[PDB]
Amino acid sequence: ERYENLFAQLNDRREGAFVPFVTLGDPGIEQSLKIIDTLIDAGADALELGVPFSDPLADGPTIQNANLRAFAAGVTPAQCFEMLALIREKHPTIPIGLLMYANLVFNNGIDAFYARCEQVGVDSVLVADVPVEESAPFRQAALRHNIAPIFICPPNADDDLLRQVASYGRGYTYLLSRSGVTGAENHHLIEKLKEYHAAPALQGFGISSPEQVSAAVRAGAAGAISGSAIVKIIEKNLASPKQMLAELRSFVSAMKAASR
Amino acid sequence: ERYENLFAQLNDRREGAFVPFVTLGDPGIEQSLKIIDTLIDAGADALELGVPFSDPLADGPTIQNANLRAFAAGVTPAQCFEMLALIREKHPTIPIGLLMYANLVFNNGIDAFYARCEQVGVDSVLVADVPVEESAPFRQAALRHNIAPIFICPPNADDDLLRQVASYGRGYTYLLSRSGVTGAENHHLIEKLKEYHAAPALQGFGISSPEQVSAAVRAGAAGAISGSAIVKIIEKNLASPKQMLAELRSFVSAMKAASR
Amino acid sequence: TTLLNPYFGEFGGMYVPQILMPALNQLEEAFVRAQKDPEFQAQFADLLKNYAGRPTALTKCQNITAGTRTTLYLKREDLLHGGAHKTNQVLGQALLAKRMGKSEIIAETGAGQHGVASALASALLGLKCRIYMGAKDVERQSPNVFRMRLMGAEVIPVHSGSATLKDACNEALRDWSGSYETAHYMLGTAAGPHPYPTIVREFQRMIGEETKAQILDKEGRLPDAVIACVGGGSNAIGMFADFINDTSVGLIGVEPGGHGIETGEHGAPLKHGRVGIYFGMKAPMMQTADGQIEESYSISAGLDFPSVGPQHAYLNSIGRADYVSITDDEALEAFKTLCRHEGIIPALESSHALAHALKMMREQPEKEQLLVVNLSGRGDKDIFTVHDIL
Amino acid sequence: TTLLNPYFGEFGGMYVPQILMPALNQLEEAFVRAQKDPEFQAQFADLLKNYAGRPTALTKCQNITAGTRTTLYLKREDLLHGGAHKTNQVLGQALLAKRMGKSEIIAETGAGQHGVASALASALLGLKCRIYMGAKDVERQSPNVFRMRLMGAEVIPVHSGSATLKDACNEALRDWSGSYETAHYMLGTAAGPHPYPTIVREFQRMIGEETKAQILDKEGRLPDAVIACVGGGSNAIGMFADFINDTSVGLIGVEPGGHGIETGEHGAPLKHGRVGIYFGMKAPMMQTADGQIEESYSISAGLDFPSVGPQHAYLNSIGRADYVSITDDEALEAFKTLCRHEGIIPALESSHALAHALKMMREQPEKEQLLVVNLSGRGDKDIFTVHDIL
Ligand SMILES: O=P(O)(O)OCCCc1c[nH]c2ccc(F)cc12
Ligand SMILES: O=P(O)(O)OCCCc1c[nH]c2ccc(F)cc12
Ligand SMILES: *Cc1c(COP(=O)(O)O)cnc(C)c1O
Ligand SMILES: *Cc1c(COP(=O)(O)O)cnc(C)c1O
Ligand code: NA
Ligand code: NA
Repeated sequence: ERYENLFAQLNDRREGAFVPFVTLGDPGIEQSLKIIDTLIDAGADALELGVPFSDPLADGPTIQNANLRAFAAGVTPAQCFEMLALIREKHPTIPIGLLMYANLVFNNGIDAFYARCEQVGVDSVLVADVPVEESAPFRQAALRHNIAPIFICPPNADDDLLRQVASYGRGYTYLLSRSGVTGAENHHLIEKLKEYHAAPALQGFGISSPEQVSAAVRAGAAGAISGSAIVKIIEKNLASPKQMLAELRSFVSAMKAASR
Repeated sequence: ERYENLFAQLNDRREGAFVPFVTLGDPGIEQSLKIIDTLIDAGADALELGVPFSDPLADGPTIQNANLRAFAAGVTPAQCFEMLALIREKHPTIPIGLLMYANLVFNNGIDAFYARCEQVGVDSVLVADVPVEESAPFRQAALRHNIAPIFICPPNADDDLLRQVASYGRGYTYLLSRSGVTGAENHHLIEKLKEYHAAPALQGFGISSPEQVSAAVRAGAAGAISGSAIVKIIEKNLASPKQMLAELRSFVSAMKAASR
Repeated sequence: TTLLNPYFGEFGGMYVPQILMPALNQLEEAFVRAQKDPEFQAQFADLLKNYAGRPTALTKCQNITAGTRTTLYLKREDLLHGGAHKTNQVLGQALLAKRMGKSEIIAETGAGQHGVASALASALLGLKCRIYMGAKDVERQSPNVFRMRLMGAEVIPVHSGSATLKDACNEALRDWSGSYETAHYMLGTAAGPHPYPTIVREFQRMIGEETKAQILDKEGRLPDAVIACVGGGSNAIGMFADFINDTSVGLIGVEPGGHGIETGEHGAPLKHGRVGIYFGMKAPMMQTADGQIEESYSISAGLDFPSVGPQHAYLNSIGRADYVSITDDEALEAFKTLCRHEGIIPALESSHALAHALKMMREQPEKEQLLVVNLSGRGDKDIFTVHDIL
Repeated sequence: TTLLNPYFGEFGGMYVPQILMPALNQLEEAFVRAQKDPEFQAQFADLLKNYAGRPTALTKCQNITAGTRTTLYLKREDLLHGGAHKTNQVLGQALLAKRMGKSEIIAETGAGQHGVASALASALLGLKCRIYMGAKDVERQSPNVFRMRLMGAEVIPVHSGSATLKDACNEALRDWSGSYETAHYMLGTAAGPHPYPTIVREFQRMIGEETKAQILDKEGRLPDAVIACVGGGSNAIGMFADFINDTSVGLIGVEPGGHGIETGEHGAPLKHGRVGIYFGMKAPMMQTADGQIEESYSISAGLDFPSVGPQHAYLNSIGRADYVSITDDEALEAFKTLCRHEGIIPALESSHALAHALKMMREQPEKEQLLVVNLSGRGDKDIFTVHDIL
């Protein structure tokens, strides 16, 4: 719904979507909420939010540290859902996607996690360590609660995977620009995904420069996701909240500008 | 010769022989020579002298320490033979027996060791780690140089050994009062030895009290050898040479007195 | 789809980022063909025999059981090259790696034994070895680290998270997700995503096959029970495998109880943890009420895996195998007792298994029972540890 | 008189205080009958097989000899329970002790390995173990001491003399001269008074018998040469024994050259010492010009015996066997090379033997030769030593 709407609008304005990713609670609750409000104000079209997990095995150093900072702040999944509600209360239309690790979703029951996402206003959920082969229980629970189950299309994707990602996914398709893990300092698919009517593709991993966003949209992607590049600005300005928000505004506006 | 004479005399005076044992060079050359002169003056009938060896495996702690003190003094086998000559020059009739370990005798040639003993005036040689079974080369060399080869008669001695010790030995027969090693704080044979015409028996090991000497002679032995008991007096008076000689005189005279 | 079932009942699976599935599928396929390849088996058996020292002996304890009706045998994996059972499987995974054309090896290690085994197999077979180890463990396992380096392996400390084994497991997967093309991930236990649980078991299965033939030869009958400690589950499943269909044979797994189950400071996720999804599998594990993964605690560093192999969780659920725990103190006492009465220094890990056999014997001395304990390793490595405690 | 010849040519004998001869004669007699006793052999072989881990493997090195025409095999005594070849003989001497009705065991040890082996055999067979160790060694061998204690053995420091192995050998003989009635002296090498040189060889002889059958099986022919380090001579003679009559097989013994022969700081009495009489035997040894016995020096603590077995001095004199030396640095390099290319950590003692094989290969790379090195032990114990040096 929110993704459909966002994508319809962006298409009319002939522009791509810029989606920043940050870890909920980094460096703290109050500052995280401020960081998020600044990202939206600065031009973000949607948000990709991570819930601090103890063993983020699909994450590079930058984001591994973000989780640590979050834990150091006493941040828990329960507190995240509290933040999630406050964010939705402030911004009714921005799509909100969660980047999760399987255990946090499985913990208190799969269906119960999605029910909570729904009541909080979350739009999509990407479970990093759940491949399409093991997704049945997860996507069904997501569908039952009107949450879009997001799937990753890796570069080494064969046709069969392509078809599955296209029919199982919703909201958007996460397109991996490379193998490896998340890290800022690190087309055939796009066409096939379109052919199979996959949800709009959002490219992620390594997107840190404005020209990368332009190129992604030019390649056929509906937008780009950028995480480590954003999180790095947070860690580098820990001692000064003010400069952190200022630099965040600047980077985000420059990145969104490039989406047009 | 010297043993024959000593034993003939002692027999006429109806008394047993008291033989002290000390390590040559303990605690030093000058003091050792003084100690020896005091032992003779005090009543010793003969001397049993040890040459400092690195691995005295038939010796208990007391004498092990005597060897260490000797080495600490820079005492060598060559220096011992020098002392041996000076001692003989001063006391022409006292029998002198050496307590040796095999390597020191074998070192520069077996025959050469006995030739040196002969020219220095030594009377007998007891090689602690050479049993009668391995003594051929040693006793023959001893005989060729008029040195008496001394053999040990242990308590667990069977008849065959008895016969060998009787025919191979000369000067005196070393009679072991017990098994184990040398240490101050630790008859059928005598008769059999006499039966086989063995050289006069001298009992050794543990003899530290005057009554032990009386009992040895009473048992049929021609005398007793005492080492650790004498050496202990040396180590206990290291800091005072004067008291060392005084105490040595007293102990020795008391021990010889008991031989009558 | 896969060629083999990735699940043992409800436990198991392949919960890894999508990017790694093809690596997993390639591995399962290579394994299935190797398993049917006579040339591969001959090669594996050759190395096990002439390089590792198989078959290991089955020692009857004659002093320890005096006064009871218990006959105790010890399967001597402590006599295996490397001093532990880990050697069997790394040699097989290394041959698998070559079969796939892989030239590099990635490995995770806690106490360091898997690291050492991975390093020695790599050096022998000409593979480049990369080893991940939690910074805290690197610090406490200085000897094993030098051993790994001495064998030409690269040891990379992991300062993220708790900086222990689980964090090293994370880094290895991270590394692999980007290098699977030239490198093979040599997982250290019978856990993780399919087909590792299956592969590691099949490459450790000779322990149980040898034991069976050896006991049949010496006692003319199958044991009443075979006992093994369970850190991640490889030595245990290696021992169990060949006896699973012999229903008369009891299968007993012993998890570390640390300072005591009730203290919360243990490493017994199978019986005192909760099912979760981590390290590419659905299995019971040490985790908070929130779902955050926690460390396993034990006097023996080699039983530090915060979860357990899926086939064990499964065997337990259907009642084919029983799992118990043994505290530090009980393992210590068993360690001392074996040194003193049999002249064998056991690994503190294996001592957990021994301690339970001792308990079965002592609690019912007149019960006639034929027991086999899997002595997974030797304890030279534990000498100082047991020293200080004592 | 004795039943067996106490001499190998001019070397050997029984140069002990008269009080010990009956003990020696009793031992020779017990040995001669045990040797003919089928029940004794069955028992010995049983323990070697089911408790110690025999037969040990014969590993072909496939990386180390690349580029040359040398085929190198390693006899894996490092895989023997205890981590060294010493275990074979102490198990036999322990059975001998029981056969004589003896209930106590006396042992001397330098590096501590013989102490540990004596302790483990005693614990297993229910004998009380008394171990003499030079105070200096006790201090430098803390781990082995705890191991001995852990196994119930009494460890008595020897502060006399140099406070090293030779002094411990003295104390053991002193003790024995007074307790031979209830105790048996478990000498640690193929040296000392007859019949120890003969007994220890016969109880280590399976090393060479296994090798021969194993090489014949794998190569269809006898080796060109078998190589072994020589501290006192047991692992070496154990390897040589069965090949002595196969004149086509070279027998090579390697003594430690320490910092270099010319430096005087070595442990090669056989080729650079002088015949003397000590430790109950006539053999070459480290002694001053005065005849005082000196210590042997080497980077490897286990090659500290200041003399050598008489059968070796004899084999050398008649030219049946050749003896060479290897310096600390050469042993070190061989140690590193084996870890890195074969994944085997060798004892620094055995590395002397390996280093010579490496030299034979490297000096004449096109020479076709089939070599066997006796890997007498594993080097886990040497890890820190090689660490610091490096
Ligand atoms: O800009 P970068 O490279 O930090 O990408 C971050 C993309 C969002 C992101 C954060 N954590 C992840 C874990 C798995 C995954 F598939 C995607 C992500
Ligand atoms: O008093 P005691 O116990 O010290 O005995 C000394 C006897 C002389 C003596 C000194 N060292 C020896 C080594 C062997 C041996 F047969 C005798 C002796
Ligand atoms: C590695 C190890 C274990 C634990 O691993 P499992 O996978 O549980 O077998 C147990 N014992 C020893 C000696 C080990 O080295
Ligand atoms: C004891 C030992 C040696 C030395 O003894 P020998 O009697 O010379 O065999 C050599 N290698 C190892 C590993 C040892 O433990
Ligand atoms: Na576990
Ligand atoms: Na030597």
